[PDB]
Amino acid sequence: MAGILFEDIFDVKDIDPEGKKFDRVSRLHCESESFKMDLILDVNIQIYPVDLGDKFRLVIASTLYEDGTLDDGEYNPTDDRPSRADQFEYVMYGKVYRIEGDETSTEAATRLSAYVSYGGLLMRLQGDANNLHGFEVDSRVYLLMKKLAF
Amino acid sequence: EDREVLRVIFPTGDSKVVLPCNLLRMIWNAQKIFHINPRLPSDLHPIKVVE
Amino acid sequence: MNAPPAFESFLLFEGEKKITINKDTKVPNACLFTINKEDHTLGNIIKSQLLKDPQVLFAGYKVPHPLEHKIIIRVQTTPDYSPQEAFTNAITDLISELSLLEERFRVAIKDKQEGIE
Amino acid sequence: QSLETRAEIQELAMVPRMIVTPQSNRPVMGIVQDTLTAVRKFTKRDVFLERGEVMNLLMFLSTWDGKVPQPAILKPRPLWTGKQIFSLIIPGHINCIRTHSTHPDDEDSGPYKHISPGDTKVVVENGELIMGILCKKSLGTSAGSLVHISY
Ligand SMILES: [Zn+2]
Repeated sequence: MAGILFEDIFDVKDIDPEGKKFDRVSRLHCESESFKMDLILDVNIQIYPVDLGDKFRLVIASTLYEDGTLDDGEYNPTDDRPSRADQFEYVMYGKVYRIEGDETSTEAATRLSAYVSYGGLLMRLQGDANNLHGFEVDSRVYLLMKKLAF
Repeated sequence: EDREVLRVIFPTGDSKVVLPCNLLRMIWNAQKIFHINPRLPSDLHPIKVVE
Repeated sequence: MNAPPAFESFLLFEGEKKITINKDTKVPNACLFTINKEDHTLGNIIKSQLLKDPQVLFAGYKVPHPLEHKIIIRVQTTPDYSPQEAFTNAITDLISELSLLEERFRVAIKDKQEGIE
Repeated sequence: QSLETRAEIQELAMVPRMIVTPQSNRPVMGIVQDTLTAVRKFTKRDVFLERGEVMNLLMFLSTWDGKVPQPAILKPRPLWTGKQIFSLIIPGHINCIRTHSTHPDDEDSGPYKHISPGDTKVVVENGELIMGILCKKSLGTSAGSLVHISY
C-alpha cells in the first residue's frame, strides 16, 4: 500500500464560500478534527453528492501500485493488482503547484500551506505535519476520499 | 549608480520598457527544469554570479 | 467546373485498395488502418465495437479531410494480444449482432400484424 | 518559377515565419472566431470527458506521444478534465503567467484577499496547463500571449 503523505478525518464547515456556487464542481471549505489543519477543495458534486453535515475521510498518497513509482502515467485499465487504495469512493490524480508558508523569520518555517491541482480542480491545505510530504513536483499526488463516515 | 541614471532616463517613472530576452521567463525556466527546491539551500557562490 | 462526379464518392478506384495497414513507431504494439472510400457510417461503428472489447487500450478514428473519402483507425492493445485480431473479431462480432437484430425484426414483424408485406 | 525564388520564399516569406510581427512585436495571428469561443467554453473547470471522448480528441491531435494521460478523476468513473487534455497540445514546456484579465474575478484587489483561486488566473508550468480559462488575453494576438511564448 502507498506510503501515506497525509491522513485525516475532516468535517465540513461550509459547501459554498462566497456562496457564488456552480454546477458539477463545488468548492468545499473544511476543517480537520485535529483542529490544526485547514482545507479548501473542489469536488465533482455531480458524481459525489456531498452534504453540509457530512464527515469525510481524506488520504493523500505518493503512489498506488504499492511502493514503487507510477510515473509512467498511462492509466492502464488492464492492471488488477489489489495494491490499490481502491476501497475509497472518490479518487483524484494531480500535481502540486505551490507550497507556501512564512519562512522569513527566525527559524520560522513554522505553519505551512500546500496548493494542489487535480486537473483544474484546485486544493489548498494548511498544516505543519505535512512538511515532509508537500513538494512542488510533477504530476504524482493522489487524493483519495472515502466513505463520508457516519 | 545605475538606479540614479535610470531615474534620469525615465522622469515620468514608468516601469515598463521593451527589451530582448525575457529574463524573468528564463530564470523561471531554470527553476522548472533543474527542479530547484525553493526551500532547500541553494548551491551557488555569489562571486561566481557577479563575475 | 471542378466538382467530382458524385459516384466517385464511394466506388473504389482501380489503382487503390480498400484497407491499408501501417505500424506506429511512437509506441510498441499498435496499428493504423486506412479505410478508403468509407465514411462516418462505417468508421463510427467500428470504433464503438472495439471500445467494447476490454483488451483494447485505445481506439479511435478520424476522417482526415471532409472532401476526401477516407478514414483512419488507430487501435492499440496489450502485448499479449495482437491488435489485428481484435479488429477482425470486432467486425465479426458486429456482423453477429446485426444478424440477430435482423432475425428478431423479421420475427417481430411476423408477430400478429397485418399488411406486413 | 525557379529554385532560387522558391528558396527565397520558403526561407523568407513563408507563413509560420510571418507570425510575430515587427509592426508591434506581438503575434500577428492567434486563435479566432468560433474556436476561440470553444476554447473558453472548454477550459472551464467543470468540463469532464469519458474514455471515448478523450480517445477521439487524442486521435485528432498531431504530435501526440501516444500515451493517454491518467484522468484527473479515477473514481467512481474515469474522467478527464478539460484543462488536462489541453496540456497535451501545449509544446514541450512553454510557460506563461497571469493573462487572466477578462471580466472574471476582480478589477484586482479581490485576488489578493488570499488567492481564493477565484478560478480565473491562467497558470501554466512545464508546458502543462495548471489552472484557469483561456481566452483572447491568453491566446489572442496580445503581446503577452501563449502563442507568443511558443514562437
Ligand atoms: Zn485599468
